[PDB]
Amino acid sequence: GKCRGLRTARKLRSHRRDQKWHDKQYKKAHLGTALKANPFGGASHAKGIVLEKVGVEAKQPNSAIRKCVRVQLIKNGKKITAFVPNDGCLNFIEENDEVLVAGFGRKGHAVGDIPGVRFKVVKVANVSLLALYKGKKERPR
Amino acid sequence: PVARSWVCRKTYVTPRRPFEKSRLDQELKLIGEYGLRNKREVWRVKFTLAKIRKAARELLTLDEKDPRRLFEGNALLRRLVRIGVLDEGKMKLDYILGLKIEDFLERRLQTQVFKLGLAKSIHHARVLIRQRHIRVRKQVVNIPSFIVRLDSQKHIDFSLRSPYGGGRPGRVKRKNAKKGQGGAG
Amino acid sequence: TVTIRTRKFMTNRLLQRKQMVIDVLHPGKATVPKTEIREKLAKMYKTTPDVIFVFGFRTHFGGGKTTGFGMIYDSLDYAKKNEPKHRLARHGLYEKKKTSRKQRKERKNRMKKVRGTAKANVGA
Amino acid sequence: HGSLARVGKVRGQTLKVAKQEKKKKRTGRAKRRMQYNRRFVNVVPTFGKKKGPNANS
RNA sequence: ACGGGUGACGGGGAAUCAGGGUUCGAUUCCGGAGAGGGAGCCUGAGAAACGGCUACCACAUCCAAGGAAGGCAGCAGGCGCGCAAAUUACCCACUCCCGACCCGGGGAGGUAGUGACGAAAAAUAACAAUACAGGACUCUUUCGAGGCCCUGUAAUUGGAAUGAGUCCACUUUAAAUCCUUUAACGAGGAUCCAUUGGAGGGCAAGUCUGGUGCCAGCAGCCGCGGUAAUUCCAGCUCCAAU
Ligand SMILES: [Mg+2]
Ligand SMILES: [Mg+2]
Ligand SMILES: [Mg+2]
Ligand SMILES: [Mg+2]
Ligand SMILES: [Mg+2]
Ligand SMILES: [Mg+2]
Ligand SMILES: [Mg+2]
Ligand SMILES: [Mg+2]
Ligand SMILES: [Mg+2]
Ligand SMILES: [Mg+2]
Ligand SMILES: [Mg+2]
Ligand SMILES: [Mg+2]
Ligand SMILES: [Mg+2]
Ligand SMILES: [Mg+2]
Ligand SMILES: [Mg+2]
Ligand SMILES: [Mg+2]
Ligand SMILES: [Mg+2]
Repeated sequence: GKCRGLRTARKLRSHRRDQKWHDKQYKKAHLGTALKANPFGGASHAKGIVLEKVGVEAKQPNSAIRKCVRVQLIKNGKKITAFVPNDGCLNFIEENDEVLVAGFGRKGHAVGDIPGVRFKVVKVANVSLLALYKGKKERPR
Repeated sequence: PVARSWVCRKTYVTPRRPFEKSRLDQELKLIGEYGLRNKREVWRVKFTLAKIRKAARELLTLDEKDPRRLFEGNALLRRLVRIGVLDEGKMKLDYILGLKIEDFLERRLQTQVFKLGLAKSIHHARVLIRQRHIRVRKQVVNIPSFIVRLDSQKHIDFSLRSPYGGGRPGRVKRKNAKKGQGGAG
Repeated sequence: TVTIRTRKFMTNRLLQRKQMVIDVLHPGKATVPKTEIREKLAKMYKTTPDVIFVFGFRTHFGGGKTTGFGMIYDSLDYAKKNEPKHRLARHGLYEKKKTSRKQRKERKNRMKKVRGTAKANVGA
Repeated sequence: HGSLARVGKVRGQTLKVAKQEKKKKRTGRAKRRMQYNRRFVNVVPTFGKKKGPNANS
């Protein structure tokens, strides 16, 4: 604070309120357009339909073909790309199937090797991909 | 509108640093020296001690001769003496801040059963309390974290309905004694 | 081995009662039936054991003691008059009907649709 | 390029080692007691630094 | 100011917190508002009432096609919606409410069923004797012994225990259930089998082994994978919470 006087509470409050909007973590949270462009809309998870099983090339130095999924969400109709995490788990996901998709952890930010993907798959056809990976539950058919 | 209470309170806290060796090395020491079941039973006592130290700090900022300080500090010192973590020779508000977790962990019924010669080890003491062997003033108790008062420590005894006290022998002994003499007749 | 003590004894000239807390000392035994508690209280207070209504028994952990409530009456007519129906039915001197709440409400809402003396002709 | 037909290659072609049957692990206060006895009772100090719990050199 | 927006019912309060603060408050208490959306009224002390009426709008039920009957943001329940939420149960015994009333009614309320939202307590072993490895001790230059004396773990032997569970009875209770009391059974690999995540750093914890070979995949960030991977996939072991 630079003005200090006894009647400067209005100036301090109005200046602090106006300088909140230059904060990135405040402006994203308190303007609506971030939530509108958010494919989840404030939701932690979303159910979608698998449109395609796609292969996204990784970035620089780390060279791999990440196995992602082109999903169309149900609450919005909006098409995203989610990441099928572990080894061999794209076999347990079929085209035209309903998955549960969460974020990956950096709150709408591309993570690690992968261009642009900010979503991952936790369940497929109401059985979790972790259980299908560990062999606890089989894929119903 | 239902006639329920909903008043609950978490009785412990997790430490801010999850993997500090200088903390883990001293919690495992207390667990081993007092036969505790996990780290949460260390943290519950640390939690309780933090409340006693905090309330003593808020009483110590106020000046003397003010009846809130006099009344609440007197009540806190009386219950600390009544538990037995603070001796009667140091009934002053500044000596509360000298308390440690081991003084409270030595007032557990698991510790007192092991100290009073009723048990061999501190884990012997816990399984004896859990197996309904020990009563405190005619009340059979199976909580090892039962905080034993100074006056109530004199009446820690084995329960009447226990083979270690004056009771009927248990199921393994009576199964052997019936199986052998039922084969013998 | 079974001993009974009374606590907070208080006569009641309002419902014609004597109300007390029953302390049932039964070490080594299962908790004592209410009829036995009535007759052991009856010998204690010199009263016939058909006017004594005991209830609310909880036995403490460890099992050397049990606390309940008891209410003894000046006469059996007053014991019939100002007593709960469920305690009278536990004594057996009262029988309530078997009738449900669901079907009784449905019969009430079925006699709501008719007027005059057809309300008795709705049933059966 | 960008072949998606090579999913799970390493998990599929790795050699299956069956898990070996081993002894039961004691739990709770027993596990805390043996972890107290393994670190504060029987072990003796080492020249220079100490030794790691899983060091197999 | 006015206007617009509000993932705004408000408050008692909730979370986090050194001191300030920041965030939440649909939600059991108080006050407001509304009963599909608006509108209008009767009766009554009190209503612009909706488990009252009257329209119109939208939706929807029966029909001899003339007509009639609506209103679960009550309790259950169903569809739909979604990441996301329980039984078409029992009772007026409690709390209190209403009535002409000591007597009747109350999905208000209470009681159970589902219930890892979440909170409190707390099992998954404990102990002897044999080994065996230690320290401590008399002695010994050491190499060593012995046991006065302990501690540790050994798929070594061994009796003593106890709870989960099965189950009489009693209590509990409107009637029950459950807890508690207590008979009878009920443990040794006490198989009556504790998981979830990790093990390069951050960050506690293998440079063990095998396969793979910038592929598969790991990786919150830095980074690992290029034929000798502390980082993948598995085995063994260890660590953290339980
Ligand atoms: Mg990067
Ligand atoms: Mg709103
Ligand atoms: Mg509110
Ligand atoms: Mg809302
Ligand atoms: Mg209204
Ligand atoms: Mg509606
Ligand atoms: Mg209206
Ligand atoms: Mg209605
Ligand atoms: Mg109404
Ligand atoms: Mg839910
Ligand atoms: Mg009632
Ligand atoms: Mg209700
Ligand atoms: Mg188990
Ligand atoms: Mg590994
Ligand atoms: Mg690390
Ligand atoms: Mg380390
Ligand atoms: Mg790593």
